[PDB]
Amino acid sequence: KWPPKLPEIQDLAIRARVFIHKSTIKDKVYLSGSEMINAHNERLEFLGDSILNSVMTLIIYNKFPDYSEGQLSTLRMNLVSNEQIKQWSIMYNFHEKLKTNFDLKDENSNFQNGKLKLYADVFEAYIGGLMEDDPRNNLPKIRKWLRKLAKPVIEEATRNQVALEKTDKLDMNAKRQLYSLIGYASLRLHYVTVKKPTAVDPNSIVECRVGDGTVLGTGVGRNIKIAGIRAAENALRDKKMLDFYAKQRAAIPRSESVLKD
Amino acid sequence: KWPPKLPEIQDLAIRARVFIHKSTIKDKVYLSGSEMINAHNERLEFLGDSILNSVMTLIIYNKFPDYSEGQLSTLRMNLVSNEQIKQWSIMYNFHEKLKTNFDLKDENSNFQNGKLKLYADVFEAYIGGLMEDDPRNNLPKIRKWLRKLAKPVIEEATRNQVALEKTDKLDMNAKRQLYSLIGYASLRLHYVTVKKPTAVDPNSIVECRVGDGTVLGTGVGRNIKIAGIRAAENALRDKKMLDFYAKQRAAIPRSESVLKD
Amino acid sequence: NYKYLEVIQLEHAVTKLVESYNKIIELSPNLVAYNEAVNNQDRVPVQILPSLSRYQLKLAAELKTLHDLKKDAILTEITDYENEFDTEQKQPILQEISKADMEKLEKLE
Amino acid sequence: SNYKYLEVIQLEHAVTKLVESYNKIIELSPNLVAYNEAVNNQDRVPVQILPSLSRYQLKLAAELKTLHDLKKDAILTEITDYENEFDTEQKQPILQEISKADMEKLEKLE
Amino acid sequence: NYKYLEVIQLEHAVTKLVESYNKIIELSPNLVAYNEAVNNQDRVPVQILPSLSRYQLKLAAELKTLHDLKKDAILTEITDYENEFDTEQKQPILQEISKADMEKLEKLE
Amino acid sequence: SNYKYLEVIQLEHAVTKLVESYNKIIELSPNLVAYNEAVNNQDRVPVQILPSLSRYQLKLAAELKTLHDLKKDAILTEITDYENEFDTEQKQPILQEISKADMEKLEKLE
RNA sequence: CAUGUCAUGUCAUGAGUCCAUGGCAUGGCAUGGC
RNA sequence: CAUGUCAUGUCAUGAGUCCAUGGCAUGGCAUGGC
Ligand SMILES: [Mg+2]
Ligand SMILES: [Mg+2]
Ligand SMILES: [Mg+2]
Ligand SMILES: [Mg+2]
Ligand SMILES: [Mg+2]
Ligand SMILES: [Mg+2]
Ligand SMILES: [Mg+2]
Ligand SMILES: [Mg+2]
Repeated sequence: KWPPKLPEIQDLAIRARVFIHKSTIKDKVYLSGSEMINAHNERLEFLGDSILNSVMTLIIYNKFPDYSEGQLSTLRMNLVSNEQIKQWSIMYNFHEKLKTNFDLKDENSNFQNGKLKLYADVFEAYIGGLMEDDPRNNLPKIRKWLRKLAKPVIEEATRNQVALEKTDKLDMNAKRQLYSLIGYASLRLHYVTVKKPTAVDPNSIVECRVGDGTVLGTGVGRNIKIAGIRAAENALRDKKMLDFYAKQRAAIPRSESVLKD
Repeated sequence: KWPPKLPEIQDLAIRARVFIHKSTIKDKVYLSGSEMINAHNERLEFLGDSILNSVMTLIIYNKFPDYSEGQLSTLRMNLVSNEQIKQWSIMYNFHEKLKTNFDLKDENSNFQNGKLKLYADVFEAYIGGLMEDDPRNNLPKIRKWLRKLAKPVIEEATRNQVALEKTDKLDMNAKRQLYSLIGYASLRLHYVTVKKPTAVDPNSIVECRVGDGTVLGTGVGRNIKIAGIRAAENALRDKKMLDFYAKQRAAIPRSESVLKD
Repeated sequence: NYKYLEVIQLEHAVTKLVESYNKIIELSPNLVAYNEAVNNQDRVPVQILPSLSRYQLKLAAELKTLHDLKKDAILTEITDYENEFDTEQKQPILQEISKADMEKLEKLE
Repeated sequence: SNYKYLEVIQLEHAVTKLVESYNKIIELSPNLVAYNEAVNNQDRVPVQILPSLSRYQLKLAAELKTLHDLKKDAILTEITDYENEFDTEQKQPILQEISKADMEKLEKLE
Repeated sequence: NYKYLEVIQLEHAVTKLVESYNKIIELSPNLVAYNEAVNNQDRVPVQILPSLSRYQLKLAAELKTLHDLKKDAILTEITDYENEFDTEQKQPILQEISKADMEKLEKLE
Repeated sequence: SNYKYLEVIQLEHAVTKLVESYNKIIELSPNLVAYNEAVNNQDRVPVQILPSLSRYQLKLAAELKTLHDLKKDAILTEITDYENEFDTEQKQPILQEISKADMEKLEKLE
């Protein structure tokens, strides 16, 4: 059942080419540049990359009709990356099948301590191989095959990634809604960002505070705007706090409350 | 005859969406985030981009079977760029058809002094529109249409761009061939790079010199390795020079010529 | 019971409720116009097209339709409510049965 | 022509505010029993709500909540659930309106 | 006439020419083996597959084939040439007609 | 097994050197007339080429150029133009070899 | 996705080689496109 | 291809508004993927 059944390449000459690394042919001096290019897999990898991104895009585009472009882009990033497809490649043992001029073994070699992008390339090259062999009918077999591979990756990503966290059910007017109920000019009701999103921590934390420093709410999200909203929603859920400040505003003369001081 | 006939979008609702810029809908506060995303063209542009790159890749891949990945990549760069597709978009008057919340006119506006990437986006969005409307049969109409658009761009690019300059007919052994005929250790036969390729000037110039500084040849290419070869080929075409140095080597004792001094 | 926070929201909600219906009745045409647009969308301007794919315009049209006829029912009494209301009059003033008020009193004891 | 764009936005916003308004009424408002209690004994209720009790809104909210505790929300129930039942292609009115009167309205314009 | 530069290339070219044929005849099998491989390519190792799409291996096989038979013709005389050559012998030593040498002499005057 | 990979490369290189060698001969070498002139009067020719004239190569190059000025390049003509006439699928020998002897070679191995 | 330019390692290339020229891998720096 | 974070301009949003909150455009800086 797993992994998904690998689409077969009918042409034997093509099936061999995807596994030929340039180190094998590029060192043969009697070959013309053209003959070299038709020998190794570099063209297939190049083509395979565009195909990969093409059908991955179509997969997620249809599966998530309400996703924005930033979410479709972020999700695709997980599917088409070299790190991801390298692991799929190892899964199919492309891996050992690859023909190089050097040692893939021997852990003391610099190769093993690198990013092994070579193992990603052979996956794209295999896809490209299918497209040269039989462009028509191997294309849908690529979709159906890459759908199956993507499913577990999509599941984990949409769950555990902040960028993909659903922003619906959120109240965009929550900040104004809060100010309406409680805030007045001299209250100095504001929002401070305690944590800005980074690569290491793609989270934002914003606190909703009043003038004296009292924190009415806290929120977390993909960015300051989203976090600030959640902070407002956090404060809006506490009725005793709101009713306190709502009453507090009523006790302030309209004379005083409209100023900032 | 020109421009190529624009593929028509049957669905009227979709045909309208490609021309709706987010500034139109995103400011409407009564709309849910989902309703917004289904309103403007951002998803269509996102999808349209991958389609564009997909069929452009297939076009040049087949048209240039002997091109390397670096050449297929460099060529594609000319076809799929925002600067290129912006001009195609203006050509079809997407342009004025676009619906924004601001003034597209009024040259004193900051918009006109920018990169007008907005005009590129609507082209991709139109492509994406065709794919949602009728994915099956509008796809080949996209190839046939983008083939026609690409033809003049491909023609100019393969001619006037150094990266795309054909490297066949070149002699990869030319440098060794030269040393064989003339060079000896004490001749100090070498190559100096007078000009390294840059963004402003993607040319490399290398001179083939001997020990005393005499220049036997000069060459130009996409990089030091290619230029150096042409410099060798330049020196190899002059027989009187070669025959002079070939004779010169014979007049040197094998005792002396094998050292570097 | 009856928090201040609940009260300022209720007054704003009821107010906005009434203004909203008035604006709809005023601005919206009936279903005849809405059905004219939705049937053949050619002549209809490009900017309004996405609206036809959303519920708001149709619902607006149907409410104006209910208004062109009788059977606004609850909706009419709501607008006129502000004028009919009096402090010392303890009557409900709506179309609801007075006997149902009796049972709800007993229920909440 | 008909259906100006600027008017469409005002309409769409108005309809949205209408629905959001009714929902918040049902949510926050108690029934006429709770209202009648508060308005009758005002010595118990918090001082801040006194001017509010003297105005039409709270009573109107309590009565709409009352119709909701009962049946005969009528139009109101349809309107809140309207967003769901809306399909991009439906030529039917979906409300309690007689379609026969829809025809009599047709030639009236003509 | 006869530049030094031309002469060092000619000696290297002729030398490499002879070595090349010897290496081919030695290493290459005949067409029977080459036709065995090219017909069913399954058993044939993956590394050699691209070679079968290039001319070199077939030409090598055919030359070894011509060698397994008679009719090496020119090719045999070329290898043996080094041994047959003598300084004071002015004969051409090849299969070409001596009368054709006469006409070429006259032509180049 | 048959057809070792390391041997294939040596072969392919050898065949390539073979063709490149013959072409450079035809290009650079004059005919037997020019050779016979130089070898006969060596007082005229440049001093550097004298040891070269005493060795087999120059004569062999001159005679191959001679066969080229004439016809009867024979095998040699076929070999240089071989690269062109090669098609990925051809089961035919393409040379002057009799296909009848191709059969007699077949069962010889067997 | 490619390009340019270096450092190291390794494998090759060439015909005067104590010389000369390249392929790959790893790691920098830089460029260009999506 | 998107993301994050700012500056300016402009258009909007909200119910105590001398207050508060957003959309877009242009221009920086930064991140991530191909
Ligand atoms: Mg590659
Ligand atoms: Mg890739
Ligand atoms: Mg790749
Ligand atoms: Mg976009
Ligand atoms: Mg794009
Ligand atoms: Mg784009
Ligand atoms: Mg590097
Ligand atoms: Mg910016």
